[PDB]
Amino acid sequence: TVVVTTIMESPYVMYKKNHEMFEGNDKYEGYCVDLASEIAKHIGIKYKIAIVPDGKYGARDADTKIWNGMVGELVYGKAEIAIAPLTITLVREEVIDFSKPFMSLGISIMIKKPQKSKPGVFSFLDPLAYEIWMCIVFAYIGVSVVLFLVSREFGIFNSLWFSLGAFMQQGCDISPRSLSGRIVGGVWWFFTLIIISSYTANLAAFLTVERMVSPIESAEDLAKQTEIAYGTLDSGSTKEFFRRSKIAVYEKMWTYMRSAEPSVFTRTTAEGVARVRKSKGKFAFLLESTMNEYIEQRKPCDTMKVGGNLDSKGYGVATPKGSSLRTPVNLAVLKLSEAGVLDKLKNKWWYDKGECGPSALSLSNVAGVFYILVGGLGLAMLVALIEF
Amino acid sequence: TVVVTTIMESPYVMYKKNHEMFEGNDKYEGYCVDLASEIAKHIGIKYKIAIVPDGKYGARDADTKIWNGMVGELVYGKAEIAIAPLTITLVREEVIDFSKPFMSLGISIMIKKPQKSKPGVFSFLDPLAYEIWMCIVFAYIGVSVVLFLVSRFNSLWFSLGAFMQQGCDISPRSLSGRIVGGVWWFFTLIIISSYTANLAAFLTVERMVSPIESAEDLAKQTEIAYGTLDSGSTKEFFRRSKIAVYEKMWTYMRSAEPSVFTRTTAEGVARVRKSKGKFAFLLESTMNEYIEQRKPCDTMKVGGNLDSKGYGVATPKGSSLRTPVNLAVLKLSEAGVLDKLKNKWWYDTSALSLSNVAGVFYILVGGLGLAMLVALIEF
Amino acid sequence: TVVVTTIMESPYVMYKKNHEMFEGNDKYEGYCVDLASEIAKHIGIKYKIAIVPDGKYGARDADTKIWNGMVGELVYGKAEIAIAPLTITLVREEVIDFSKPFMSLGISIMIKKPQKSKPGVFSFLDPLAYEIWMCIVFAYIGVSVVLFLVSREFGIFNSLWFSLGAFMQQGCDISPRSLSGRIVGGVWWFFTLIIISSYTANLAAFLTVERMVSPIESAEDLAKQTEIAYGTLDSGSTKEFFRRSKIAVYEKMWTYMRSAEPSVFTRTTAEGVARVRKSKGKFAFLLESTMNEYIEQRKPCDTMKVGGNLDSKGYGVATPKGSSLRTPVNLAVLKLSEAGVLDKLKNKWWYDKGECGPSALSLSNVAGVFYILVGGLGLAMLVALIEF
Amino acid sequence: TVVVTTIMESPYVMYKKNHEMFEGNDKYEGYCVDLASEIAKHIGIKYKIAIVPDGKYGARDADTKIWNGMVGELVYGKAEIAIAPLTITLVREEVIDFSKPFMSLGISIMIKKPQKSKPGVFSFLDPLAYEIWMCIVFAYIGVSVVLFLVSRFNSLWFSLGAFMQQGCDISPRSLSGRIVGGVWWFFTLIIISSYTANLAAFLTVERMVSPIESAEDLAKQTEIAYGTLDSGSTKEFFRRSKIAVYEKMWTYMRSAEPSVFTRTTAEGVARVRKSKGKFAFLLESTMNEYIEQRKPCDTMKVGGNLDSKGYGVATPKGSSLRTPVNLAVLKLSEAGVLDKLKNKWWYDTSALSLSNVAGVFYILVGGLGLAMLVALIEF
Ligand SMILES: NS(=O)(=O)c1cccc2c1c([N+](=O)[O-])cc1[nH]c(=O)c(=O)[nH]c12
Ligand SMILES: NS(=O)(=O)c1cccc2c1c([N+](=O)[O-])cc1[nH]c(=O)c(=O)[nH]c12
Ligand SMILES: NS(=O)(=O)c1cccc2c1c([N+](=O)[O-])cc1[nH]c(=O)c(=O)[nH]c12
Ligand SMILES: NS(=O)(=O)c1cccc2c1c([N+](=O)[O-])cc1[nH]c(=O)c(=O)[nH]c12
Repeated sequence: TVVVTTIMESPYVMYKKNHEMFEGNDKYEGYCVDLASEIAKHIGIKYKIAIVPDGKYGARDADTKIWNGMVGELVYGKAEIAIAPLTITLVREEVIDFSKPFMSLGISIMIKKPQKSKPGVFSFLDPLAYEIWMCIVFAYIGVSVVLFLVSREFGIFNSLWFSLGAFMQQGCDISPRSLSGRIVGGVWWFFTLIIISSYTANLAAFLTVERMVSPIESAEDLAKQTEIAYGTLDSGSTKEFFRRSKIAVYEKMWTYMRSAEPSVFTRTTAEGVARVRKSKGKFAFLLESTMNEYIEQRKPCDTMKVGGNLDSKGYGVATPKGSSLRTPVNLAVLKLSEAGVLDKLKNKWWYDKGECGPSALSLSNVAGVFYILVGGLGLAMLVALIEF
Repeated sequence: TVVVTTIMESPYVMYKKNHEMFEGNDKYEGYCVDLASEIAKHIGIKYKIAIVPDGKYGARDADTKIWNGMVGELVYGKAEIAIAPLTITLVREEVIDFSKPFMSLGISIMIKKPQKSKPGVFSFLDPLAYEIWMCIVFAYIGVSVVLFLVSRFNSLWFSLGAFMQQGCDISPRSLSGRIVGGVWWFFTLIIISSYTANLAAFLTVERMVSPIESAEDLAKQTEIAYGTLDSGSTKEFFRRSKIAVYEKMWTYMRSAEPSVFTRTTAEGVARVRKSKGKFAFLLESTMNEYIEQRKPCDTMKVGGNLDSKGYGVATPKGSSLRTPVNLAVLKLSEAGVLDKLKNKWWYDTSALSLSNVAGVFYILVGGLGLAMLVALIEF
Repeated sequence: TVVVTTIMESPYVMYKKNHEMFEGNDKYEGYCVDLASEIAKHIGIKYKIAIVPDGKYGARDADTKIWNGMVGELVYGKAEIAIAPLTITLVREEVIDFSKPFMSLGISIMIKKPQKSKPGVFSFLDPLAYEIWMCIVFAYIGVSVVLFLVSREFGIFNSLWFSLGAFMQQGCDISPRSLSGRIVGGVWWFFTLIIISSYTANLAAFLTVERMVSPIESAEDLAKQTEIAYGTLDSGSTKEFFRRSKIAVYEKMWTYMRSAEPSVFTRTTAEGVARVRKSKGKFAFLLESTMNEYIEQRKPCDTMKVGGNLDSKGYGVATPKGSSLRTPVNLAVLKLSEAGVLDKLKNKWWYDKGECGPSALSLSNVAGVFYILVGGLGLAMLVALIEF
Repeated sequence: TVVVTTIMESPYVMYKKNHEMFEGNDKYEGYCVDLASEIAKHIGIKYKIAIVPDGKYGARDADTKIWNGMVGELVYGKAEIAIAPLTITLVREEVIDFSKPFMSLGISIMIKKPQKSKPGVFSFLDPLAYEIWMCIVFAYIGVSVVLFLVSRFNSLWFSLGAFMQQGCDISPRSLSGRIVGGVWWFFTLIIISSYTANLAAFLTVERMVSPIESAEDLAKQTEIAYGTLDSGSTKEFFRRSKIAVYEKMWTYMRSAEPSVFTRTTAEGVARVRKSKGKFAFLLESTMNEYIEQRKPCDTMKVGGNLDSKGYGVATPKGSSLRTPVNLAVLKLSEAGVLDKLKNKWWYDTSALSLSNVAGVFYILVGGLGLAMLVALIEF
C-alpha cells in the first residue's frame, strides 16, 4: 500500500467534523483528499493516507542539512508519494520529482471589504460645520428682530416669516417698504446667497473626492501610497520575493516594510488575517493566492481579493527521484486538468462549500431631512389643535 | 551546433526591422529569442535558431499518424529544443518531454474598450437614486395634505412651486400653517443642493464601466455575441466542458448564426473592433494582452482566466539536456527573468449635448400637450 | 602668444554686430570670451583667440580614430588651451586635461509657455452645447403660447413675461389660477430647475478639471503621459543618456521615443526649438540645461524650463596632457567660482543681455453676459422712445 | 591595504544597525561606502575605511598653519583617499588634488511644508476676481438708472432682489421696462452659477502654495526671517558677494536680532520647524533633500541653487592613483551609477469652518448695526 504524506492545511486537508467515528483513509477530507483519490483511481495504487509527523512543508536544516517534513519523508524513503500544496522550488525538486502544476498560485493582496454603508441620519450637515449652524440660527433671530425695531405690518410674527423665507430662497410675502428696513433685507440676502452657494459648492467637494478614491488594484497602487500598512509573514517566501527582487515596484515595497513600525511581518498567517479584519481598512496582508481566496470565502466574509498575481508560482505532486510512479502520476495530473476535474474540485472546496455563496445618493444620506420634516409637520398639527 | 526551432508567432518571435543586413540568430527578435539566450548562457551551449516550415504547432494527423509542425520536427530528429509558446497537453507529452511552465496563460474575454455610453432618455435622474424620487413624490403628497388639514382649523400648487426653487403664490399667516411651510422650504433646499452637487461629480469624473466583467455575466447577456476560434484549443475546451457556465455557452454558440467562430486570429481581432463592441472574442491570455498593448490600442480584457494552461519548452524523449534546461527555467523564474522579459516585450471635460438631458424635453412636450386636453375636457 | 581654441556657439562665443570694423581678439564677444580674458589676467598669458576650423566639439573618427575639433587641436599640439562649453567626458579627458567645472549643466525639459489667455467672449455657453440653447428658446416660445391658449389676464404680452421670469428663477408677477394653466407652469418649473442645476453642475466640472491639470515638472511626469511628444537630437549625448540607462523612468522614455512617429530625434537643435514653439504645447524638446535657459531668455520668449536636472554633468577648460599651465588654470577657475565671477558672467550673458528682462474668473471669461447686457439695455431705450 | 578616510555625515556614512556584530569595512553604511566600492572594484584595490578623529572637514589654523580634519590627514600621510563629501575650494586645492565632481550641490532655501493657510476675513470673494465685483456694482447702478429713466416715459430695490436669487417686489408691464428686467434676471443667473461652480473647484482641489518661491522673493519679504550658519561656507559666500540680491541679504542679517545664525545644523533643522514656517534656513542642496525625505518629513525646498559648488574625492599631491580614480569617477557618471546611488540613498475633503466665511458675518453684523443708525437719523 503506497504511503501518502499530506499536510493538515485547510481546505487541502482537514479532519471531518465527527472524525472520531471514522477510521482509515475515510477519516480525512479535503481538496488534496480528492486529488489523491482521483489519481489512485486512474493509476490503481492502494494509498494509505499518512500525516506529516512534524507539520513543516520542507526546508533543509541550516545546521545539519537534514531534510524535514514531507520533503524529508520522500528522500528518506518513508513515503512513496506526496499529495499536498507543495510549491515547485529548486531546493525541493533537487531531491524529489514534482508533477506538472495542479494549481497555479501566486501572490495577492488581502484587504477588508468596502462595507461603506454607515451614512449617519444627519449627513446633510457634513459640508457646513455645526458651529456655522449655531451661528445661522442666532443671526436669523438677530436679523429678524432688527427688521422689526427699525419698522416700529412687519410685526414680530411676520418678520420671522420673511427672514426664514428669504434664507430658503422661496419667499415673497411682503417686501420691506422703508429705506431703513431695506438695508436689513439686502445684507440678509447677501448673507443668504453666500451660505447657499457655499453649502452647494462644499457638498460637491465631498462627493467628488469620495467618487475619485479607488481601492488598490495592483502592486504599484499599494506602494505609491503609504496610508495602508502592508505586511507579510516573517518566515516563508511571502517576503523573500522582495529581498532579492529587481523590479522597481517590488524594491520600494521591501524598503517600506523593513522600516515601517510596528513589525509588519506578522508572527503567523492567522495573525495577518485577523489584523486586516480588525483594522478598518488600514492593513493589507500579503499571502498566497490560493489561501487568499479561501479566507474570503468563509465567515465572517469580510476580507477580499484585489488585483492579480504579482509573481507566478505553481504547486504539484511530489515523488522521490527515481520513483516507480513518475510518468503515471504526471500524465494523470494532465488528464485531470484537461477534463476540468481540477476546476470542479477547486470550485467545490472553495465556493460550493463556502459559507458565503456569492454611484448615487440614498435615502439614508439625506435621512435627517425627511425626519425633521415628518416631525415638523407633526409639531404643526399640535399647534393647529392647541389654537383651535 | 544546436538547431533550435520556434514559431513566428508575435511577440514571441519577429524579424528585426533590418533583417536583410543581420545574419544568423540575430535576424530574429522576440520573447523566445531572449528566453533562448538566458537558457544557453546558463547551460553554456551553442544554439542556432530555425523556423518550422509549415508553421503548425503540432497535431497528429490520424490518417497518417505523423506528427506535424514543431512537435513533429522534435520527434523525428530534425529539431532539437523547441523554445516556443507550445502549450502543454496530454497527447504532446506522450511523444515529447516538456519543461516546467515558463509562463502561465488561460482563456480570456476580448472586448473593445468601453466608449462613451449613449445617454439614456431619463438620464437627468441619475444624481438621486430612483428610490428617493418616489419618496419625494410621497413627501409632496404628505405636506400638501397637512397644509389643507391644518388650514381647516391651492395647497398642492404652493408645495410644487416651493420645491422647484420658484416664487411663492401666497404666504401663510398662522403659526399652525407657517411651520408646515418653513420645513418644506428647508427640505427642498437640501435636495436641490444634493442634486446639483452630485450631478457635478457624475460629469467631472468619468468611469466608462464595461458591460461584461466576468465569464458568468457574458453567458447570460445575449446582446453581446461571443465567438471563439473554429479550430483552436478553446473550441475543444468548451465541447468537453460540463461546468454550467461553459455548458450554456456551448448551447448558445451551437445555434449562433451568423457563425461566430472566426477562421483565424486576425479575423477575430478585426471583427471585434468593427462591431463597435457588440462582439466578444475568447482567446488566450497572452495574445490578448499583446493586442491590448498593440496599436491602435482599442481592445480590452475582462474576467478571470476560465481555464489554466501552460506554455513550456519541449525536448525529445531522453534528451541529454532535459534536466539542465528544466533547472535553468526554474532559476530564471525565481530570479525574475521570466517576468522582466514578459513585462518588457508586452507592456513596454465635454459640453453636454441634447441626448444627456433629452428626457426633460419629452416631459415638457408631453406636459404642454396633456395640458391642452384638460382645456378641451373642461370646455 | 598662447593659441586659444573656442567654438562659435552662442552665447559662449558670437561675432559682434559690427564685427567687420574690429580685428584681433576684440572682434569676438561672448561668455567664453570673458572667461578666457579673466583667466589670462590672473595667470598672465597672451591669448590669441582662434576658431575651430571645422565646428565639432570633439569625437574620434570611428574609422580612423583621428581626433577632430578643438579636442583634436589640443592633442596635435596646435592649441595650448581650450576655453569652450566642452563637457568633461572619459574619451576627451583620456587625451586632454580638464579644469574643475565652471558651469554644472544637465538635462532639462523645454516646453512652450502657458499662454492660456484666450477666453472667448461667449465663454458662458461652453457647459451647455449651443444645440440646447436652440432648444430652450423654442421650448420657451412653445411653452408661453400654450399657457395663453389654455387660459383664453394671461395674454400674449404677459405670458412671455411669466415664462421668461420663471426660467431665470426671479419671477413672481401673477400666478396661473387655473388648473389647466398650472399644469403648464409645473412642468416649465421642473424644466427650469434641471437646466439651471445642469448648467451649474457642468460648469463646475469644466473649472475643476482645468484647475487639476498641471504642467510637467519632473521626468516621471513626462513619461507617465503620452499626450505630449518628447524628442531629442539624433547625435549628441542628449539621447545616449537613455540608450544605456538603468532607471525605470528613463528606460520607459527611450522606448516611447524609439517607437513614436514621426522621428522625435530632430535633425538639429534648431529644429527642436522651432518644433516646440510651433506645436501649441504638444512637443517637449530635451536639451542641455545651459542652452535651455538661453533660449527661454530670448525672443519671441515662448519656450520655458520645467523641473530640474535629470542627470549631472559639467563643463570646463581643456588643456593637453602635460601642459605648462594645468595648475594655474585650475586654481584660477576655482578662484572665480568662489568670488562669484562665474555667476556674474552667467547673469550678464543670460539675463542682463536677455531681451526679456523677467486662480479666479476674469471679466473676459464672462464677457458675453456683460455685452448682451449693455446691448439689451440699449434695445430697451430705443423701444421706450419708439413707443413715446 | 589602503586606509580610506571619510566623515560620519549622514547619509554619506552611517553605522549599520547591527554594527556591534559586523567587523571591518562592513560596519559602515552610506553613499560614500557604496561609492568607495564602485571605485575599488574598478581599480581593483584593497581599501580599508577609517574615520577622521576630530570630525573636521578641513580648515587651516592660521595660528599654526597645520591642516586639520580630513584635509590634514591627507597632506600628512596619515590617510590615503578621502572618499567624502568634501567640497572643492581654492585653499584645499593648493595642498590636495581633487577629482571631477561626483555630485554637484548648491546653497538652497529650507522652509516648512506649507500648512493650511489661515482663511482671510473676506475669503468669500475668491471665486470672482475682485475686478468683477467692482463691475457688478457698476452694472447694478447701470440697470437701476435705466429702469427709472425708462419708466419715466424702488428701482434699486428691484435690482438688488433680482441679483441675489430672491423674490420680485413688483412686475413691470411695459415692453420698454420688461426688457430691462429680463436681461438682468439672466445676467445674475450666469453670475450665481459662475460663483457657485468656481467656489467648488477652490474647495475640491487644494494647492497650498508656498510663500517663498525663489531667492529674490525671500530677500524682499521681511516677515519670513532667513538664517544661515555661524561658521559654514554659506556665511562666507554672502560676505564676499556683490550680487544685489545677496547684498540685501547681508544687510538684513547683519542687523537681524535675535541672532539668526544657528550654531550647528541640528539647531537650524529644529528651529525651522518649531517656528511654524516663519524661519528659513540657507544650507546645501544635499542635506536639504535628505531632511525633506527624512522623518517626520515636514520640511521642503524652494528656489534654484544660489551658487554652484561641487563635492569631490581628494588625493595627496602626486598620488599614483590620481588618474585611475578620476577616470573611474567619470565612468560611473556616464553609466548612471552616481545617480542610482544618490536616488536610492536619498529618496528611497474638509468641512468649512467659520473662518472661511467669517467675512459675511462681519458684513451682516455691520449692516444690521448701520441700519439702526438710519432709523435714529430719520426719527
Ligand atoms: N497556507 S498559507 O498560509 O497560504 C502558506 C503560508 C506560508 C507558506 C506556505 C503556505 C502554503 N499554503 O498556502 O498552504 C503552502 C506552502 N507550500 C510550500 O511548499 C512552502 O514552502 N510554503 C507554503
Ligand atoms: N495567438 S492566439 O491567437 O492566442 C492562438 C490561437 C489559437 C491557437 C493557439 C494560439 C497560440 N498563441 O496565442 O500563442 C498558441 C498556440 N499554441 C499551440 O500549441 C496550439 O495548438 N495553439 C495555439
Ligand atoms: N548648444 S546645444 O545645442 O545645447 C549642444 C547640442 C549638442 C551637443 C552639444 C551642445 C553643447 N552646447 O550646449 O553648446 C555643448 C556640447 N559640448 C560637448 O562637449 C559635446 O560633445 N556636445 C555639445
Ligand atoms: N550637512 S550640511 O549641514 O549641509 C553642512 C553644513 C555646514 C558645512 C558643511 C556641510 C556639509 N554637508 O552638507 O555635507 C559638507 C561640508 N563640507 C565641507 O568641506 C565643509 O567645509 N563644510 C560642510
